[PDB]
Amino acid sequence: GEWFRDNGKHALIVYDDLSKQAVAYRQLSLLLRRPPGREAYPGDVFYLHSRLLERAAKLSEKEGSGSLTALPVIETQGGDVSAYIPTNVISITDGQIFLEAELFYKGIRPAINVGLSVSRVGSAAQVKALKQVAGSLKLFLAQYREVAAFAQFGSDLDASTKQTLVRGERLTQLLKQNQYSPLATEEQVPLIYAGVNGHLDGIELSRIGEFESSFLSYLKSNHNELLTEIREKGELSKELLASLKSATESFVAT
Amino acid sequence: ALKQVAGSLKLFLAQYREVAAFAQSDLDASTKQTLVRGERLTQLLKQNQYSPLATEEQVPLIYAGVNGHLDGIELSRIGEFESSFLSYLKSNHNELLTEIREKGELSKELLASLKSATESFVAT
Amino acid sequence: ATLKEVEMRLKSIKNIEKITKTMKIVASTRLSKAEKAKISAKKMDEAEQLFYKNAEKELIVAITSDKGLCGSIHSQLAKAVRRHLNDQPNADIVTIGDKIKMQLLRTHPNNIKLSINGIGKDAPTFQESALIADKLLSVMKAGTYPKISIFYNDPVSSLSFEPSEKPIFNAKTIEQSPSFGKFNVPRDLFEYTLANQMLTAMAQGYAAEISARRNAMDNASKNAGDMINRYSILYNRTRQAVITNELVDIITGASS
Amino acid sequence: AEYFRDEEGQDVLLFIDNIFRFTQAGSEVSALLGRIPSAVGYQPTLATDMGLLQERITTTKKGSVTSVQAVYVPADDLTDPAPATTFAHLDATTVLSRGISELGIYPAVDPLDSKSRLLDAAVVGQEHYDVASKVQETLQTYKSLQDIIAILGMDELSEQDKLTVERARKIQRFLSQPFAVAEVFTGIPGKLVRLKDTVASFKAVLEGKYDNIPEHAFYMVGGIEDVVAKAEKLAA
Repeated sequence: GEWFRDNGKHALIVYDDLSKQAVAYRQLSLLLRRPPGREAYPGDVFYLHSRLLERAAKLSEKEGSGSLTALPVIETQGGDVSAYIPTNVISITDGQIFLEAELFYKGIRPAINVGLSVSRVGSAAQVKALKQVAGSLKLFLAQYREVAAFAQFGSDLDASTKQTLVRGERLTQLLKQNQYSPLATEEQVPLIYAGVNGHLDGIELSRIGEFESSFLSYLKSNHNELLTEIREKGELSKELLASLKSATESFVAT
Repeated sequence: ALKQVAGSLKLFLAQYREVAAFAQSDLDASTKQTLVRGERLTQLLKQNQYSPLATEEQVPLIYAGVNGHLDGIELSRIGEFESSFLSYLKSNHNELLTEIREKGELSKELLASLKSATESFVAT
Repeated sequence: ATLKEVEMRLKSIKNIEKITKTMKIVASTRLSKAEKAKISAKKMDEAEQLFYKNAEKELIVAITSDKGLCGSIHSQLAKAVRRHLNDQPNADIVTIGDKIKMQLLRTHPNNIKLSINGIGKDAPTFQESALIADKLLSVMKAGTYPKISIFYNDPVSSLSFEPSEKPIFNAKTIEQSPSFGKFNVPRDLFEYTLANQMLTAMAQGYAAEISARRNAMDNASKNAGDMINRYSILYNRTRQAVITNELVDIITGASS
Repeated sequence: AEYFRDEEGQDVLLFIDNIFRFTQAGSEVSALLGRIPSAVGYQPTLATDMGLLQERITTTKKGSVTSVQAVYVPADDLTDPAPATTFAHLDATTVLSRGISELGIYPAVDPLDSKSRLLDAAVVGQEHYDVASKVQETLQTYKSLQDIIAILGMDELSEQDKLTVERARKIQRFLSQPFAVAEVFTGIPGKLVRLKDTVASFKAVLEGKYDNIPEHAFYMVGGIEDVVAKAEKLAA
């Protein structure tokens, strides 16, 4: 991948997965009778994964503007992030996408735990239009994760608290996605816009999957220029926001 | 001298330790008295750094706390009381403090005199 | 279970215990006013009793709590009342409170003909009760009913309650009784005493609801403790096991 | 099995019971061979020892091999490096659980830890995938409400959650099945159920058709027809 990086091209390298590499290096180190460390891993496994991962970089315009992006995979045993290798890799990396089985079996697939998942580069890496519309999404999901736990306790609640459930459940439902079916940001922006601004509050929670299926087909067929602008420019002007709101309310009328 | 009063102090502090945890729904009169006692005494348990107190001075304070006298004071002023009380004892009751030092026991005469002094100051 | 999952479940249980403690505190706060109101309404019923004792189709009235977490008393009493009234299961039911509406399913659930809401948001009182009862009389002709059954929880104990129900009846129930010689006054009675009995049942139900909640939420908080204890025992046993394995690891590290 | 695959040109079944014992023996001889132990005391060569064996069992263009491997789980610890390493190789894994056999459920397979790469709408069809997803979602909801139920009891759940818990319990019992081999010690005649019948039965249960039937009727019956017949017998 560093050839692409160093020749001004862009590369994405996935390691699937670094835990098995650490196991292999532990085998080598112990058969060489080097001193064991924690969990019988040798002393320099952190040096290993660090000198592996630090090779991901974005080079300056003088150096050719090339870049290499790393997505190391790590398999935790029973969610124990306190283990040696998970700790080392979590320390080294610039962020994490955290996958949980309880979410998977609740039907939330691709099962990303939005609470634990953190990107340390943050919004600087995000496309401008999705940065705009998705501003409040993190706040609403953060509120939902608490208020849902409160609600399952069986306590009655005020309408202001109930609204947090109303939008949180439908946003959690909205982020579901089928395997091998990635969405263009052109297509993602309208969905997040509709979900965040409360347009979905009138939809039965179980039918949200239909909306996300049909709404885009509407936009592609009746508002194609809006999608074309969102794709080409990558940012939402006031006029594009107004048009997107108009189309969203026109469709939601059903 | 210190034992005589601290043995009683233990009982009130244990009772408060129970009652406050229970109450944390109006309090029964005895429990209200227990809460008043417990927090008024807690204001004596608090102490400033590098400010040790002699036994001659600990005994009268614990005496005023145990016999319920300082229950007549708002807790937020007990500290201002505690010091001034001692100063009053230095001026009007020096004999009591000197006897506490020399004999180390609250003899009936000294105990009653201390009660009188505490009443006098609390009224003052 | 794995240590991580044990920690997760233990935290969930502890949070539930905290929430139930807060609701217990709220119930204990309401308890004094609830009991005083129930006693006052029971005493105040004597004015109508002084005449009703001497004078001596179907309908359904439900007066229960507006929300759950009232122990089993609130819903179970209304369900038992519906089961007992199932001698005329098709009676038109006027329902107050979500728990009473659910317990109405013990009789025919389709009998509903009137509804009320918001009972749990405030202490029992005649101020809005009178307007609600006037709307009920307009919509259901309650003033001429031969027997309309209104059921409410009876706070039989400091922390226990039992189901109870009483029949509201038209003016003819008093005007036609042969004993009336001991005394449209009868219709004025069928209005005023009807409302008074409704208020007394409402106050009794509120007192029973608050007492049952104060008992049952505390029971829930106490029950949380046993499972928390056993899970803590399991958690510490797992900690011992992992500590033993760590010791084994460092011993094998030192020996070679 | 490899000779049957490569040179007889045949489809092959290769049952192995129990492949954990291979790793266990490797561990038993490990220390005497002078190797420094790893982890909880396994040989360093664990991963490659499993690899050189497992990658031979594979299907190839010359022939098809179907391999069923029984895997021991020491001290019921699925995080132990032996089964944890074994998971990476299998295509379909079913996790038998003590906590479920403790309920009298047999075969006691855990429905929320068994997984297969074939459970895919492109392979099994949309109906099968939807039924399985709803079954697992209901069971997971019940598992998430276990502690709240233990604290407050069923009387305090929402109507939707109460219905979900009841349907989850019926589904959980309906997953049990009496094997013929078990007739010796279960005392219940064996049953065998079509895949089509399984999908249709669980779809019908999830649709709420049979929700009036008692839970006890779903236990160890077979298909939904047996559920109805046992409901009749229990009612009589």
